[PDB]
Amino acid sequence: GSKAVTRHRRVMHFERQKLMAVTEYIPPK
Amino acid sequence: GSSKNLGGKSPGKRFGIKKMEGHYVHAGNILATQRHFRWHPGAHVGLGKNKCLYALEEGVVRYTKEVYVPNPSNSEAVDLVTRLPQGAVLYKTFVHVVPAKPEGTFKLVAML
RNA sequence: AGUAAGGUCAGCUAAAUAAGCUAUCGGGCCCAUACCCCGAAAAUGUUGGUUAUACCCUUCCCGUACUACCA
RNA sequence: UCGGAGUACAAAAAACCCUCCGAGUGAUUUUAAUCUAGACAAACCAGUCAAAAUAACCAUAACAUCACUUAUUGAUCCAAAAUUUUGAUCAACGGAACAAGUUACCCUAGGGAUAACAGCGCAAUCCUGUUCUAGAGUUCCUAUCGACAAUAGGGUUUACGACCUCGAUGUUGGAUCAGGACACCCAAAUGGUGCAACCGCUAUUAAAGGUUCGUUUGUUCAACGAUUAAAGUCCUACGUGAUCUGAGUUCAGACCGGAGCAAUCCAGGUCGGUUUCUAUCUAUUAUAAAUUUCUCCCAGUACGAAAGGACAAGAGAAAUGGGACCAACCUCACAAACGCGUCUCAGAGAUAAUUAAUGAUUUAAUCUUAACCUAAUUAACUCAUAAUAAAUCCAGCCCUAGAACAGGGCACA
RNA sequence: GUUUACCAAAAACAUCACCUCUAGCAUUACUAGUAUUAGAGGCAAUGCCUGCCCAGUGACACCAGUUUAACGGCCGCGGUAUUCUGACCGUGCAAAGGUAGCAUAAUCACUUGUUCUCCAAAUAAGGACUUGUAUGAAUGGCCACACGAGGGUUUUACUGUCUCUUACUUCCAAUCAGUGAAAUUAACCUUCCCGUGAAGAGGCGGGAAUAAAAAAAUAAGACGAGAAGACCCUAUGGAGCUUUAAUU
RNA sequence: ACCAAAGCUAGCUCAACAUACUAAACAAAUACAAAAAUACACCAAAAUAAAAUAAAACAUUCACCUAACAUUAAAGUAUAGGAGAUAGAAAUUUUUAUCCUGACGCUAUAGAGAUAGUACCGUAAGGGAAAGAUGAAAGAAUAAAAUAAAAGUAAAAAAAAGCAAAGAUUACCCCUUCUACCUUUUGCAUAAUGGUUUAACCAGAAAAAAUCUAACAAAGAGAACUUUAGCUAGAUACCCCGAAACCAGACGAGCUACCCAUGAGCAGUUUAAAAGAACCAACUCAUCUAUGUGGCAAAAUAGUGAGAAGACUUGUAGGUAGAGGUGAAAAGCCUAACGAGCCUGGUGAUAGCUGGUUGUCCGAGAAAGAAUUUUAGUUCAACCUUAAAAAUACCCCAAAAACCCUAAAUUCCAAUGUAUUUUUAAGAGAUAGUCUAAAAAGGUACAGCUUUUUAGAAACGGAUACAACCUUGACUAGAGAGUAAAAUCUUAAUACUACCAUAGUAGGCCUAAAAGCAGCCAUCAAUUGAGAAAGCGUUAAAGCUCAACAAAUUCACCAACAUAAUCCCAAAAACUAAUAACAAACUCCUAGCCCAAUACCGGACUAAUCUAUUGAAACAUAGAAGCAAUAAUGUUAAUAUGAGUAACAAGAAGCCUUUCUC
Ligand SMILES: *C(=O)[C@H](CCSC)NC=O
Ligand SMILES: [K+]
Ligand SMILES: [K+]
Ligand SMILES: [K+]
Ligand SMILES: [K+]
Ligand SMILES: [K+]
Ligand SMILES: [K+]
Ligand SMILES: [K+]
Ligand SMILES: [K+]
Ligand SMILES: [K+]
Ligand SMILES: [K+]
Ligand SMILES: [K+]
Ligand SMILES: [K+]
Ligand SMILES: [K+]
Ligand SMILES: [K+]
Ligand SMILES: [K+]
Ligand SMILES: [K+]
Ligand SMILES: [K+]
Ligand SMILES: [K+]
Ligand SMILES: [K+]
Ligand SMILES: [Mg+2]
Ligand SMILES: [Mg+2]
Ligand SMILES: [Mg+2]
Ligand SMILES: [Mg+2]
Ligand SMILES: [Mg+2]
Ligand SMILES: [Mg+2]
Ligand SMILES: [Mg+2]
Ligand SMILES: [Mg+2]
Ligand SMILES: [Mg+2]
Ligand SMILES: [Mg+2]
Ligand SMILES: [Mg+2]
Ligand SMILES: [Mg+2]
Ligand SMILES: [Mg+2]
Ligand SMILES: [Mg+2]
Ligand SMILES: [Mg+2]
Ligand SMILES: [Mg+2]
Ligand SMILES: [Mg+2]
Ligand SMILES: [Mg+2]
Ligand SMILES: [Mg+2]
Ligand SMILES: [Mg+2]
Ligand SMILES: [Mg+2]
Ligand SMILES: [Mg+2]
Ligand SMILES: [Mg+2]
Ligand SMILES: [Mg+2]
Ligand SMILES: [Mg+2]
Ligand SMILES: [Mg+2]
Ligand SMILES: [Mg+2]
Ligand SMILES: [Mg+2]
Ligand SMILES: [Mg+2]
Ligand SMILES: [Mg+2]
Ligand SMILES: [Mg+2]
Ligand SMILES: [Mg+2]
Ligand SMILES: [Mg+2]
Ligand SMILES: [Mg+2]
Ligand SMILES: [Mg+2]
Ligand SMILES: [Mg+2]
Ligand SMILES: [Mg+2]
Ligand SMILES: [Mg+2]
Ligand SMILES: [Mg+2]
Ligand SMILES: [Mg+2]
Ligand SMILES: [Mg+2]
Ligand SMILES: [Mg+2]
Ligand SMILES: [Mg+2]
Ligand SMILES: [Mg+2]
Ligand SMILES: [Mg+2]
Ligand SMILES: [Mg+2]
Ligand SMILES: [Mg+2]
Ligand SMILES: [Mg+2]
Ligand SMILES: [Mg+2]
Ligand SMILES: [Mg+2]
Ligand SMILES: [Mg+2]
Ligand SMILES: [Mg+2]
Ligand SMILES: [Mg+2]
Ligand SMILES: [Mg+2]
Ligand SMILES: [Mg+2]
Ligand SMILES: [Mg+2]
Ligand SMILES: [Mg+2]
Ligand SMILES: [Mg+2]
Ligand SMILES: [Mg+2]
Ligand SMILES: [Mg+2]
Ligand SMILES: [Mg+2]
Ligand SMILES: [Mg+2]
Ligand SMILES: [Mg+2]
Ligand SMILES: [Mg+2]
Ligand SMILES: [Mg+2]
Ligand SMILES: [Mg+2]
Ligand SMILES: [Mg+2]
Ligand SMILES: [Mg+2]
Ligand SMILES: [Mg+2]
Ligand SMILES: [Mg+2]
Ligand SMILES: [Mg+2]
Ligand SMILES: [Mg+2]
Ligand SMILES: [Mg+2]
Ligand SMILES: [Mg+2]
Ligand SMILES: [Mg+2]
Ligand SMILES: [Mg+2]
Ligand SMILES: [Mg+2]
Ligand SMILES: [Mg+2]
Ligand SMILES: [Mg+2]
Ligand SMILES: [Mg+2]
Ligand SMILES: [Mg+2]
Ligand SMILES: [Mg+2]
Ligand SMILES: [Mg+2]
Ligand SMILES: [Mg+2]
Ligand SMILES: [Mg+2]
Ligand SMILES: [Mg+2]
Ligand SMILES: [Mg+2]
Ligand SMILES: [Mg+2]
Ligand SMILES: [Mg+2]
Ligand SMILES: [Mg+2]
Ligand SMILES: [Mg+2]
Ligand SMILES: [Mg+2]
Ligand SMILES: [Mg+2]
Ligand SMILES: [Mg+2]
Ligand SMILES: [Mg+2]
Ligand SMILES: [Mg+2]
Ligand SMILES: [Mg+2]
Ligand SMILES: [Mg+2]
Ligand SMILES: [Mg+2]
Ligand SMILES: [Mg+2]
Ligand SMILES: [Mg+2]
Ligand SMILES: [Mg+2]
Ligand SMILES: [Mg+2]
Ligand SMILES: [Mg+2]
Ligand SMILES: [Mg+2]
Ligand SMILES: [Mg+2]
Ligand SMILES: [Mg+2]
Ligand SMILES: [Mg+2]
Ligand SMILES: [Mg+2]
Ligand SMILES: [Mg+2]
Ligand SMILES: [Mg+2]
Ligand SMILES: [Mg+2]
Ligand SMILES: [Mg+2]
Ligand SMILES: [Mg+2]
Ligand SMILES: [Mg+2]
Ligand SMILES: [Mg+2]
Ligand SMILES: [Mg+2]
Ligand SMILES: [Mg+2]
Ligand SMILES: [Mg+2]
Ligand SMILES: [Mg+2]
Ligand SMILES: [Mg+2]
Ligand SMILES: [Mg+2]
Ligand SMILES: [Mg+2]
Ligand SMILES: [Mg+2]
Ligand SMILES: [Mg+2]
Ligand SMILES: [Mg+2]
Ligand SMILES: [Mg+2]
Ligand SMILES: [Mg+2]
Ligand SMILES: [Mg+2]
Ligand SMILES: [Mg+2]
Ligand SMILES: [Mg+2]
Ligand SMILES: [Mg+2]
Ligand SMILES: [Mg+2]
Ligand SMILES: [Mg+2]
Ligand SMILES: [Mg+2]
Repeated sequence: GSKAVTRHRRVMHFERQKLMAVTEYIPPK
Repeated sequence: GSSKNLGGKSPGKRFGIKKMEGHYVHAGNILATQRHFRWHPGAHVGLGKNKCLYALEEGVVRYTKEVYVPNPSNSEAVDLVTRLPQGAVLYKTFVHVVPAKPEGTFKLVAML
């Protein structure tokens, strides 16, 4: 395992990726 | 290279608080053990040579914040009080044991 | 790399009672120099801590020394 | 081994050959008793506190103190002392009453739980490209380079990890055969230049073919002699030992220098030293349609002050490679085989970088991930074309056909 | 001459020579002998030589002491003749401070030292230079004749070693007849590629290829077959050797 | 249909009784070199057993281990022990004779090794087997009866595709779905281990404390003891194979090392030479290379080599024996393995190390804290299993827990929700851990890296494959149904083009020269309009361009980044209506026998043997054990595969045994 802070854009857990994709910003239309 | 730090291994002494508020304790039970003065003894609470707090009477353990008036013979403590400004008073935490059982009762032993 | 280990007068040694020899400086002896005789000066590598210092420890620096093996 | 602080942020506990401080006792007198409720802590052994009660002394008196106060320490047995009490750098500190070296002459039981060779992970080291311009370049950032720094990727080196194998994954270099990548050494096309020409420097595109012979060293590497269009970088178990080699590493023998009192040891050298296998399975056992150099010529022309000195186009001769053949020469004591000898070797399409025409978004211009048409243009590659071609005589004999099986002849011979 | 019978035949051991050491002597060795003798060893003919050191250890004397052809040892720091070098000088420690000789050697590393000759080209070979701070004098130094199935280099002559292979015979080989073995083998109806995976797939995943059998060949893979890895570590598992380990 | 299969005797084991214990045979020959009638002799002998092991090492010690005279008790007591391991008496007690003896012992891989210590392997001590089946009669072999059932073959070779099978199907394949089995590990289809296949044989054993059942009970027991509900009896228990070694006693010098006896060889050639001289054979060694590598050979053949009158080869026979012999030291040789021979005995040596451990089904089910010549192991604690008792366990609000700053959050506790928890009595396993998320440390803010704390997981579904990620309360049957995780991810972007320039003035200063354009200073001013200058340029000037005139009016910040080695990698698709659909070990539906698992522990049944009674076309209730084999490079025997493959041999003709070729 890697440290908390790295240099290579640490890959997120797959469950967290879904969280980052469902909480996106939708500008008003 | 080579290690320069030595002797860093030592088990903990389990210093901490034993009886929380509301626990029913008997005489002789150790309320808490400490390294420095973290909780000062209060009413019905003794103080051993190793700064441990043990209850003197059977009852309920209570914790309280009170004022601190040091012993005049303690030169270091009285000096700290002397330098305090006029509007301030020291506050310390104390451990109390409110007695539950009465001292005794009167019973009829003989009716002559 | 690691470990070991030392620095003291200008120089080399022994003690920490900082001494001894030599060099250096002044004078005497000789025609002059040297030898020789007389007198004086001279230092504890470095920083900090060692009741206080020194022989100690620590820091800095120079330099010395051993080992670096089985596939 | 024992204590304190951080890692362990707020009850406890909590690790590393983790980061920093210490202890293996002194000073002093207040010389600190006996007996018992109840608890903290803890695997155990150990460690800690403690009311009441009794005695001591103000005649209803128990915390020895200070130095971060926390650590200042050792179990049985056994031994000595009065019976009270004492005894270990037993420090390997839960402590065997008392015991070192070497083994490459080694043996046995096991481990991929654990190293060397190989793969894999990772990218410190290494390699390749880009971003940023201070400057070097007489002036001029980027013709050629570019410090202090930014960013992406390759997996060749030495390391790091110890994940698959120690009831075996045989280990350097050569010999044979080479498969592949392009970050291209040569061959082809092109942009830029501090490119006149010649010789160069640099960048883009292209992997079908090619990349020499020798002296020394076991050598890969490197130096040197001669040459070539060029003598590329790297992967493939740093390809390839059921194909070969064993000079070197890497057993047993033996000297020299050194270390050790010795036995023996040295990524220090030197001489010598067994390289096994009858192929079960998988895989595999021939189509062709060339490439480069040199000469002559263009031409002492183009280009230049001169000195120097071209490209394209044309013609010719060789070499390597592919595939064939004996009239001669040569090997040749078979009527054949064989090289040193002889013979042959090709058209069309198609492209990458790049160059040019027409022209709109933008009524200019502009090669166009704008349309239509069209031009100059690397190598691959594809194809024209060439080879193969008759179903069903076959006992026997012959054969320039052949392991067997097949194949060609056997009417005039 | 001798040795590791069965991976080393050598530079190892032995050897004539030289030297050290221990013994004054009788019925089974030495020896039917008596110091010109006989044992316990070292080093290796010959020739020139074998330097200095009894402090330590050992031996002898068993007391002082004596012995290195007994085990072993045989030095720093600083200054000094224009410069370089260091005859010399100061000072210290030792039982003495490496003397003669030879030398980039079979001699740690530096190392492919430097230079000359040999070659078109020399990490080789020979001859010199030489601190070799780790050469060195019977654990022997140095020189030479002869000798060597030892190790290295050169010239000449030869040759398929090689540029570069070819022809022809015999034993194998292939067909026919006879006899007929071995290692090996979980079951196999036993493909290729990329990816995945105990980190190198005939078997998994995504795709490709695909009538079934026989005989003869080449050795890339089946982490091929063979030996419960010789390397390395572990085991309160062994053994051989040595001594300043412990006990005796 | 072959190969094969079946049988029940031979005899054996353990006792008892018992004479009292080297049999049978000894005509002749037997310790000369045994089995050879016959000549002056010598003859004989003893010295404590040691060690493998246990103490987890090993030095004092270690039962039995040569010689005891027994049994019931005293007693595992007194004592003896690195006072550790373990070793262990006595005083004093008990014991009635003879017959009733046979078998819950085996039946040819069993039982003795035995048909036999014979074949056979070793010089010797020693080691040491396999092997039998007809019937009343084989004086019934044109002979007869019986299973025709192991692996291996034949009858009957094979037809795309795959752990060889399942779901099936009218149909063998074709289709769909599945990474062999044990052992060992954090994790194995692994290219980690073992097995060709078949039959036979081969591995859990003990009763102190305890639980279950029963007798009798303040007492129990058929003496000796235990007793504040105990005593007596029964039942429930703890494996196999393997080292290198160590000690004692025997047998080996016919090979080899050396020696003592007794013999025998060296021709020719060259030299005054029989000189450890020279050339070269016999003879003896074995340098180099190639064949050979289960070979002709457990060290050879072919070529080539060294010595060859000596420190030489060689025959016969004798001597030295393992704490040793021997050695021109190679740690050589002493009967094909010598850092110390072989054989037997001690020996079932001992291994924390490797391998193996045999019927069905069911219940619950553990990843490591502390010491340790200890980290390859053990003994405690935690956790867990079986049985039992008891009352509180988890969740847990307010209050409460430090002083300079400090997050997620813990400790403690009523309600409530829910049945868990503690204690007592018996216990083993485990104590070698992997990843993901989170807080840290070492490292390169590297590793599928390493050290701790909190939490999770180890699907037969999904992420194409996949131990660790996500969905999931693991029963059986059905040709029913609803759902969960989840299947192709984004952008791949940047045109900026008119027209037009004249004054003071080379501004001062500066410099060799500084004319908007090294620097310093100032930065005013003509013209409607234009900076003592924004850029380029010049040695300095000149010159070009940009700001300002006018003309005129789409929009214009920013967003560009190379490549790897056997062959690219599902095929393909921009719109017919989507909080769709299809999709599990989840959950409903119909019936039930009503919920997974490795080490350890608990329970219920059961195949095949013998015995006690039943049973009498093969069983029932009980009591007993040599009580079950897909796995130990397992043992013996038999079969295959490799394979009809590797490899082996006889000169020719004829008138047959005579002539020819070598
Ligand atoms: C390295 O030398 C080792 C062998 C040691 S014993 C010759 N290599 C093994 O593969
Ligand atoms: K210890
Ligand atoms: K790394
Ligand atoms: K291995
Ligand atoms: K190429
Ligand atoms: K195969
Ligand atoms: K020829
Ligand atoms: K444009
Ligand atoms: K020889
Ligand atoms: K002496
Ligand atoms: K030389
Ligand atoms: K020789
Ligand atoms: K092969
Ligand atoms: K293996
Ligand atoms: K194993
Ligand atoms: K197994
Ligand atoms: K004999
Ligand atoms: K033979
Ligand atoms: K162990
Ligand atoms: K100017
Ligand atoms: Mg993590
Ligand atoms: Mg700790
Ligand atoms: Mg701490
Ligand atoms: Mg507690
Ligand atoms: Mg009191
Ligand atoms: Mg003890
Ligand atoms: Mg300890
Ligand atoms: Mg402790
Ligand atoms: Mg003990
Ligand atoms: Mg050796
Ligand atoms: Mg072994
Ligand atoms: Mg491990
Ligand atoms: Mg390899
Ligand atoms: Mg490696
Ligand atoms: Mg591998
Ligand atoms: Mg990378
Ligand atoms: Mg510049
Ligand atoms: Mg980077
Ligand atoms: Mg590993
Ligand atoms: Mg194997
Ligand atoms: Mg090669
Ligand atoms: Mg190639
Ligand atoms: Mg390119
Ligand atoms: Mg080119
Ligand atoms: Mg290789
Ligand atoms: Mg090789
Ligand atoms: Mg070979
Ligand atoms: Mg190979
Ligand atoms: Mg060699
Ligand atoms: Mg030597
Ligand atoms: Mg040789
Ligand atoms: Mg060699
Ligand atoms: Mg074949
Ligand atoms: Mg072959
Ligand atoms: Mg031309
Ligand atoms: Mg236009
Ligand atoms: Mg064609
Ligand atoms: Mg024909
Ligand atoms: Mg000789
Ligand atoms: Mg030999
Ligand atoms: Mg030899
Ligand atoms: Mg002499
Ligand atoms: Mg000599
Ligand atoms: Mg010699
Ligand atoms: Mg010598
Ligand atoms: Mg001498
Ligand atoms: Mg003396
Ligand atoms: Mg010389
Ligand atoms: Mg010499
Ligand atoms: Mg050298
Ligand atoms: Mg050489
Ligand atoms: Mg040569
Ligand atoms: Mg020389
Ligand atoms: Mg020397
Ligand atoms: Mg000597
Ligand atoms: Mg010497
Ligand atoms: Mg001579
Ligand atoms: Mg010679
Ligand atoms: Mg020549
Ligand atoms: Mg045949
Ligand atoms: Mg097939
Ligand atoms: Mg693969
Ligand atoms: Mg597949
Ligand atoms: Mg597939
Ligand atoms: Mg064949
Ligand atoms: Mg074949
Ligand atoms: Mg396989
Ligand atoms: Mg291989
Ligand atoms: Mg193998
Ligand atoms: Mg093994
Ligand atoms: Mg070894
Ligand atoms: Mg241990
Ligand atoms: Mg041992
Ligand atoms: Mg032992
Ligand atoms: Mg012994
Ligand atoms: Mg001693
Ligand atoms: Mg023991
Ligand atoms: Mg044991
Ligand atoms: Mg005994
Ligand atoms: Mg005693
Ligand atoms: Mg039998
Ligand atoms: Mg049987
Ligand atoms: Mg059969
Ligand atoms: Mg199928
Ligand atoms: Mg798997
Ligand atoms: Mg493993
Ligand atoms: Mg386990
Ligand atoms: Mg396997
Ligand atoms: Mg294994
Ligand atoms: Mg096998
Ligand atoms: Mg009992
Ligand atoms: Mg012993
Ligand atoms: Mg013995
Ligand atoms: Mg003999
Ligand atoms: Mg003769
Ligand atoms: Mg001779
Ligand atoms: Mg011999
Ligand atoms: Mg021969
Ligand atoms: Mg030969
Ligand atoms: Mg020949
Ligand atoms: Mg000869
Ligand atoms: Mg000779
Ligand atoms: Mg004898
Ligand atoms: Mg001996
Ligand atoms: Mg001899
Ligand atoms: Mg030797
Ligand atoms: Mg040796
Ligand atoms: Mg033998
Ligand atoms: Mg055993
Ligand atoms: Mg552990
Ligand atoms: Mg336990
Ligand atoms: Mg609360
Ligand atoms: Mg509660
Ligand atoms: Mg463990
Ligand atoms: Mg772990
Ligand atoms: Mg890890
Ligand atoms: Mg690990
Ligand atoms: Mg956990
Ligand atoms: Mg799946
Ligand atoms: Mg369910
Ligand atoms: Mg303008
Ligand atoms: Mg590029
Ligand atoms: Mg595809
Ligand atoms: Mg469904
Ligand atoms: Mg269960
Ligand atoms: Mg496990
Ligand atoms: Mg029964
Ligand atoms: Mg059984
Ligand atoms: Mg069986
Ligand atoms: Mg095997
Ligand atoms: Mg078996
Ligand atoms: Mg049989
Ligand atoms: Mg066969
Ligand atoms: Mg074959
Ligand atoms: Mg044959």
